[PDB]
Amino acid sequence: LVHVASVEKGRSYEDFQKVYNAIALKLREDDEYDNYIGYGPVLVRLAWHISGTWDKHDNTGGSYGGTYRFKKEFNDPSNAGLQNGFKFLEPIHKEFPWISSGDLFSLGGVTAVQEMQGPKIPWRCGRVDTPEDTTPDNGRLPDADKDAGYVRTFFQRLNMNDREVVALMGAHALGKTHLKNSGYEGPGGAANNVFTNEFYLNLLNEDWKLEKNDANNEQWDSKSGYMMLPTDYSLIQDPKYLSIVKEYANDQDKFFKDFSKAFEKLLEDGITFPKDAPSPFIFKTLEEQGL
Ligand code: HEM
Ligand SMILES: Cc1csc(C)[n+]1C
Repeated sequence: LVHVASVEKGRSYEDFQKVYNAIALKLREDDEYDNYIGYGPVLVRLAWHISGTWDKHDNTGGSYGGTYRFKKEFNDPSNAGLQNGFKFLEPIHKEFPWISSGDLFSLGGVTAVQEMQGPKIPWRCGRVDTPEDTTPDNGRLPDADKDAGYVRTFFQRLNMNDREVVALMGAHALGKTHLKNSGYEGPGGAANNVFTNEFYLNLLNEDWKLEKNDANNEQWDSKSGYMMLPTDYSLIQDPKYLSIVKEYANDQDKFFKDFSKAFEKLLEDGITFPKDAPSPFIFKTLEEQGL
């Protein structure tokens, strides 16, 4: 496969900035979801799960085809709970029927991070919806019950190296795990709907205790009321990953700069951009626009 980026016919920066402004205004408004966490966390988890099916060996999966819209990917056990992020974005797709599904699912993630006080993420338009038979089979998304060796081997299929993997995993400060979705339960820190380096600081400063939860799965619990997954806890058990965790814990700006670069790379894997294509757009936040 080659997947060439094609701009939605006739659309420019200001059209996309209107879809972003509409996702951000609805984030402001539906602030009660999941005990007042808001939809920001499930929207960046939707943007990474539609991108994480990519396989570098044959160019299949990835964000291009917007295939989550199909039953097979939608009903994938690893995608339980993302139906909430889909339902949120659906009125917005009726308001802007011209934007592709992959472009909308991925911009939902960019909007959520920037509106949660994260770094600016450059975003590129051009994904094209593809047929139901291009939909990737289930089982390409990662297990939580595993170690640092599995994590490194997994992220190599998306050719993400160590620093990219540690920066990307910093998004687990956001939101929480839910027992009925994944068999895990609990938050990862205090500020779980503001984007900060808190995941790293909690992983270095809490007194973590291994326990089984109500689903019979193990997780790392702390006195404070926080939890970490086995794969999260892996980042301080591996010596290469641990020097990077310490770097981000001492420097949130370096974390922002590296998360920005890696999240964009994750959203654009498997897509060729012609050089006639527009440069990546930097969207303004509501606040920047006075809205
Ligand atoms: C080895 C990698 C990863 C594994 C095994 C993993 C696993 C999980 C699991 C089990 C949950 C809880 C789901 C639930 O019960 O609702 C979760 C939540 C979440 N994940 Fe990951 N994750 C990984 C990588 C990432 C990456 C790379 C991102 C983002 C760049 C990400 C973002 C999120 C977000 C934001 C949540 C919170 C969702 C919410 O509050 O509803 N994860 N993850
Ligand atoms: C720590 C962690 C891993 S997945 C998730 C949601 N949290 C809060």
